[PDB]
Amino acid sequence: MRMILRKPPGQRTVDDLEIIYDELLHIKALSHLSTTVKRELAGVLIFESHAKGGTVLFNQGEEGTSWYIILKGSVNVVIYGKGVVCTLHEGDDFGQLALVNDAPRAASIVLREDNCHFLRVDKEDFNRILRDVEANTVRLKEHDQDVLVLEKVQKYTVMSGTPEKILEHFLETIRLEPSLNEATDSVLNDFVMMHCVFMPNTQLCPALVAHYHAQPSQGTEQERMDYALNNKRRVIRLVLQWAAMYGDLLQEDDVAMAFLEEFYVSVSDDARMMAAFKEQLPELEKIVRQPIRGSDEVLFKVYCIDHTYTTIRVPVAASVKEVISAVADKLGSGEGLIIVKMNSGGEKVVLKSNDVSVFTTLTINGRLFACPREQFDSLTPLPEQEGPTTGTVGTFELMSSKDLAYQMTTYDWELFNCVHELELIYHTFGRHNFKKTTANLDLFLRRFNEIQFWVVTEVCLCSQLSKRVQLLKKFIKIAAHCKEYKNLNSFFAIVMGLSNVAVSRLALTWEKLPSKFKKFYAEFESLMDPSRNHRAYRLTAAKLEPPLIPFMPLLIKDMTFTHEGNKTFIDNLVNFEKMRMIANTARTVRYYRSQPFNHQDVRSYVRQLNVIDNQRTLSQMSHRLEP
Amino acid sequence: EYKLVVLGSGGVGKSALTVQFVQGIFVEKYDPTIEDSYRKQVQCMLEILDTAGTEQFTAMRDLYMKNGQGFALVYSITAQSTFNDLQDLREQILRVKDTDDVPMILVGNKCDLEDERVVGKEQGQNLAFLESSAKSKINVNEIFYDLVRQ
Ligand SMILES: CO[C@@H]1[C@@H]2OP(=O)(O)OC[C@H]2O[C@H]1n1c(Sc2ccc(Cl)cc2)nc2c(N)ncnc21
Repeated sequence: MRMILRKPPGQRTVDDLEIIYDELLHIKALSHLSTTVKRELAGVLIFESHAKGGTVLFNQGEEGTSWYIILKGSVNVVIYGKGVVCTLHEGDDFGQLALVNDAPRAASIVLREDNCHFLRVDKEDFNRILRDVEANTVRLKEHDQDVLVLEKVQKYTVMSGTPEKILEHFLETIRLEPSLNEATDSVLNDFVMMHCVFMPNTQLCPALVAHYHAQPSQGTEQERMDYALNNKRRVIRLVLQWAAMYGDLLQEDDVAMAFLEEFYVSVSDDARMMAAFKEQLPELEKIVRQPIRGSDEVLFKVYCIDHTYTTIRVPVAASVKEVISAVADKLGSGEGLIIVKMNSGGEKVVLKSNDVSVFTTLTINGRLFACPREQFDSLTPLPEQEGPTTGTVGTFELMSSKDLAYQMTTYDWELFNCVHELELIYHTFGRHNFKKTTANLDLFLRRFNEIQFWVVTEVCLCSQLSKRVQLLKKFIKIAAHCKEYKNLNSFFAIVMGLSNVAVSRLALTWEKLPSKFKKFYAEFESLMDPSRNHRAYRLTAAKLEPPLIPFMPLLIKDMTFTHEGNKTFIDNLVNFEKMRMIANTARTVRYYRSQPFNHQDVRSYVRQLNVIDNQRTLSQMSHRLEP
Repeated sequence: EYKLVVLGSGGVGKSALTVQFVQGIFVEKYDPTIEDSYRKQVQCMLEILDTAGTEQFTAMRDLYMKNGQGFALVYSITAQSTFNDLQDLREQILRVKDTDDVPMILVGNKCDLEDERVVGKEQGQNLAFLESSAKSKINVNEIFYDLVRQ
């Protein structure tokens, strides 16, 4: 029987195959498979025996060659830095992960007892028979606790797991071959971007250090030195991708910078000693409007009820608690101050001590107030908040539509490029959870409202009907040119400004507008159609090549619904499926900025807009222009 | 074809209600980037236009108001200020659509938690009215049924 199972595939008789098959019906690891598969396996399953407990079947890090089933005995699953993580018994199978995913062995398999019998299937036989029909799920357990779940979405991809195991997995599967550079970086990207949600630097950096110094427990002296070297290479690779994601943002993280400092010394000491890391060492050496940083200091005015103010000097990433403290220090307080945002329209929001970097979350004409709670309802807006009372047509009317749109797009791109990919993550998951600023994203998102209200402001301040018709024509022209430059954001901002109740009201102005521009606008407004998840916009943006600025409000909506619609944790494990979805949305922004984009007076106007954002005032102004 | 709009202040449960109606949290992953993300068949097709995440963009709600046919005014029973904010949104609908009457439903979300209630049932009926919960599946479907009738 076992002699039969020792015979090579092309040497077994018909009766041999017939008798092997009969026994395969008793093996539980095969029972879910079809007769067709079982008959094929009958001519392929090799019998294997080992005498001594403690014999190593294969090492962690080795290339996978075989799938195993246990007939007699037991084995231990051994991972470096953890030891025996799991034990497998009679009936259990293993070694499928390396074969399916074309990855190194995620663990070592060591015999637990004497005299163990196995059934084995080699690589090319496994691929043509088992790979396509094996199973949809692989659950990895450590100390009888769920630790990693891999599924078919073809390879097994990470669906869920513990932060430590997810890190371990992405460390192990890094490919160092130069021709696989972009594939390696692409695979790591989800973890490198999303780790701040489930494994902050406080946990990641010590885990990285530990992984770097983790020596192998199995194999010959040469096998061990070769593994440790490649282990170190992969850690460096992950560190480089990790550092690249942050860029200048590392300066906001003392733990991350301290880690890099000591990591660079460790690598360079190992480089000298082992004559290695010749390519990776200089890369690591390099690392060791402008974007606003959290550590930057702002002079900010916080107003009293009587409209006097204090100027505080605090970091951009300061909490409300820190703001209160800075105000109290100047006024000499112990009267229980609270921080409250106020609109030009007078509506007020009380901020929690918890909130971070609130300065840039204000409305266009918003102001920040410090007062005791009993003053909340008596607060009233400042004159400065109520916007201009005379138009600026006499200035920008003298400027070309093309020149205005171009200067707008140039400025927009400066604001858009200042936005770090991680600010999107912090904004979605909650600013206070990271203690980081989103100032750059905050200011770029506000710009949408600024352009929108600029249109409404100028139209509602233009008293002459003939000149007002000229304004509508000009705004449609500026919008058209914005779409040409692939600045979809500012395009929709102008169109929505034209859609505003205070502007659409002006029947006498719209009626007197040439039908050429009347149809032009109707075509613009139809691109705003919210039907089929903004299908009209979606397709428009998809056709365009990658130097473009997207419709930002929709991006923020996509991000919001990805967060609220999906659980971050499932059964105390990180839902990496969700993490992948958030990262895909952020990478879309990376795609839009993957290519560069190609008159001081026109520049000055566009970058210094004065706007009314009080909708009531705009309606009142519109109602007396055309009763 | 029907287009329904969800309105209300931040932290009210708008997105939770929308997802819970179209598909469902946990049971299935939610992709908000595909054609049928906010569409559900009930015998007619509905599209939910939710202002969740885009509250700071006033032009977004205005666009949804113009295209909307039914409206859901949602507030939290745990938040005092959120019921107050509904008066403006109510009048804004009649302003953007430029109509006298509009088919709408008033919704008091988060009704599952009573130990944090600061807004009693009292105030709702005076201004149809439902006390719903997204996370507890109370009256989720009912909200969007009223609007198709109206
Ligand atoms: C699917 O088989 C797994 C691994 O596949 P592999 O080819 O990476 O080689 C080591 C094998 O040990 C098995 N293994 C096991 S045991 C096992 C778990 C699930 C299945 Cl379907 C089969 C066996 N636990 C592991 C763990 N916590 N970490 C890493 N590997 C574990």
